[PDB]
Amino acid sequence: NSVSVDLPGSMKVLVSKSSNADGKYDLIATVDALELSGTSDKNNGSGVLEGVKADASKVKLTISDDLGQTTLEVFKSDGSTLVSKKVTSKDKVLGDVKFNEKGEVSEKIITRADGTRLEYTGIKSDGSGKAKEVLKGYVLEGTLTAEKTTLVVKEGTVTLSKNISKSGAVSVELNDTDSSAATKKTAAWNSGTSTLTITVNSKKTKDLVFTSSNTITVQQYDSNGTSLEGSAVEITKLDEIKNALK
Repeated sequence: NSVSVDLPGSMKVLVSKSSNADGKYDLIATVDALELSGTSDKNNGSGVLEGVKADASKVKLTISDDLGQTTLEVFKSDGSTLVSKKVTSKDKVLGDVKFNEKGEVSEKIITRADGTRLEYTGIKSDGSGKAKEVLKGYVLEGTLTAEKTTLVVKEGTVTLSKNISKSGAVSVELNDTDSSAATKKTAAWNSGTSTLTITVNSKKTKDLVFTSSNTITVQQYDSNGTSLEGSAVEITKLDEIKNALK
């Protein structure tokens, strides 16, 4: 009969127990009440399945050879133009992409393995658009260009900018329009530790760490401005980032 195989993207495929005269395996999947079917030259669940939506949209599910990746695509009725593409990679990261009527990317939502998200919307032909980072407890808003995502938090005369390069590298900067050397914040970015050190009046005041866990922590310096004190506190809401910039 058939063997149920577990797939990335919360899907399952049934694969025939044995091959056919061409040596090929039959594949069957149900994706949100839509029946897909296909044939594969592998025996493990990998290969291509196809179906048709009630509105005649073509649907294709492609399972990579090692079962690490799935790609669920919807096309126009002639199968020529993409409508949407959902890719779950072997690190369980999800890419959810919408296309315009010309088959060009117009929206991309990336869901990280921890559930945080990058939301790119209104994407134009130059790769520019609106950007949103959805974190645990708060959201960061900004813009996308082909060079970088820039997310901005403003508090008083201070503007904090989180940059994510097109290659995924994070840098952070801080700009203050405050004129008084007594109150004005400046900041230095340490790329090796993903840490922004803020200074007021030639004394370090706090370290903002932008962690690999997609959180932000804040830790104060002692009143001298030289050593850290206490321990870093994880930001849980947008108000607490704002407080760090006061």
